[PDB]
Amino acid sequence: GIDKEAMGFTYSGIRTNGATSACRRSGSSFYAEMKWLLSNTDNAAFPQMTKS
Amino acid sequence: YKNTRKSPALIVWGIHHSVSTAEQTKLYGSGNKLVTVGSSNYQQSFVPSPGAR
Amino acid sequence: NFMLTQPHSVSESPGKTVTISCTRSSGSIASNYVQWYQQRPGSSPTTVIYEDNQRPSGVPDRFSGSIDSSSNSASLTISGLKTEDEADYYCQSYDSSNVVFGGGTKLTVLGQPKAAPSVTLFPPSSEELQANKATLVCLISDFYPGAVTVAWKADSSPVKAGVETTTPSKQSNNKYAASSYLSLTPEQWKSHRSYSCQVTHEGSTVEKTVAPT
Amino acid sequence: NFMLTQPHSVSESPGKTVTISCTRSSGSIASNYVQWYQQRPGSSPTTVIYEDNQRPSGVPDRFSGSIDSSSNSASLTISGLKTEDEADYYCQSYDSSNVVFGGGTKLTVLGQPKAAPSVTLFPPSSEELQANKATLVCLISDFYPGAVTVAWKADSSPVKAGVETTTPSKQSNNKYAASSYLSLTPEQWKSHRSYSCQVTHEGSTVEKTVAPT
Repeated sequence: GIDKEAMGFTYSGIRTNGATSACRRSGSSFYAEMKWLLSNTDNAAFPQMTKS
Repeated sequence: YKNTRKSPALIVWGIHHSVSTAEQTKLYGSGNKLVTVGSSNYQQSFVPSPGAR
Repeated sequence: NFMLTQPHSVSESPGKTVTISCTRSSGSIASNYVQWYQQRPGSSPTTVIYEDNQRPSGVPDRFSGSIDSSSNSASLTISGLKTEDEADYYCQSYDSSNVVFGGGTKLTVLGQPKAAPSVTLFPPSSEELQANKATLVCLISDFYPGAVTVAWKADSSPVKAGVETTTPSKQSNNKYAASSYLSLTPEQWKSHRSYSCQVTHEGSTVEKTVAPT
Repeated sequence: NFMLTQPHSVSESPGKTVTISCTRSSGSIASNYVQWYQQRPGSSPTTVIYEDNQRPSGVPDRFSGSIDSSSNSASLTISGLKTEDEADYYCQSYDSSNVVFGGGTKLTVLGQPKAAPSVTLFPPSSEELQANKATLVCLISDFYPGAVTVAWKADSSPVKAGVETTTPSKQSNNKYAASSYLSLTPEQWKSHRSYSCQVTHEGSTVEKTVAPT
């Protein structure tokens, strides 16, 4: 069996709520354990990031 | 390089992945970087992947 | 949510080259695809541009869409205008679950020189005031291209309350004429000193004003 | 190694936009990273740019870095100047094991109209010529902004040895003053044809000359 633990990643200035109706949890959702990172709705540009 | 000897030659080389494109452009110049390697048997090409490790 | 903004009328001569712009108020225009639809008069729309530059099957390659991140606007550029290109043009974009349509652009191919409107504003008839009713009539006539921005102003201030404005119609002399009606109550009529009818044509405004007595 | 060259004086009005350039004598400018430090008077320097364009957290977005490989220059740029941006700006770059510092640039936000300096040049007194000494006094008053460059010339030729130049300090009337004293010996004083004090302010030069007797 597998025991899960948060990795504590914090994102600023981008969209982290990507989803689709293919992973349908009563609505357009996404993988429970992942985050579909998108560009900021304001400025369409994804900055270079470093998460550790 | 031509292997003039009777035994196969162990050729080794490195591809540098700079910390950032800024660093890459400062060292090896701007523009898309590309390294190719070829022989009769072996062929393979390499492009640097700059980023933080 | 946001909204898209188009110009009311884009005008050019046959064979020339027009660009209809479509500015997005909130959020990048580049964060989603922008479509252009074409509504020829009295008929259902068709698409001319999708995914901001792609043309479907059967659209003349004169039609070219683009995107400008600096102005935060789209663009529909038509080369070599043909008289079959006179129609209404709506851009379209999209947000989380909401599809936003542009205001609409009246593309006019010039077949005669540009004419400025001839405005006349009638105050309510005193006969009407006997019926406890007030009706102001702003009559516009003899302009080309046909596209008008009627703005009613009670004494200094915009009043869009009771206004009902007809869509322009081709006059007998191949020009365009339209009407406006600000329906009121005799109290509001006798309240303010002046009631104006502002017509805007080619960014050039004319004001006709009436007053009680 | 190499040397970096920034202007001594830069000035502009609040809200306007300045650029401070930094030119490298030898070696390309894009062969290593360039910094921009700022030193508000009475405080340690702080770094407003690194890696030629990067703002530290807490540096207003009006600061930008740049690299022009054609002119071999790196250029700071400040948008919408504030009054707190008034400081000295040093550029910095790097070689084999050598850290090169620019000369420094005085950035003045104009709070009053510019005023060319007033130069008054005195010869050595005959009494000091009896002490077997000789001293030239170049007094510079009533200039704004507070940046000058003092150059001495021995009869047609730069003389840098023996010169002592003051840092400009504010007078009573919110204008700056400075002094410059060239040390000499009476044998060199009677030797040449003339002596000059050249004060450079905002790209204009005011030259004054003196002579023996």
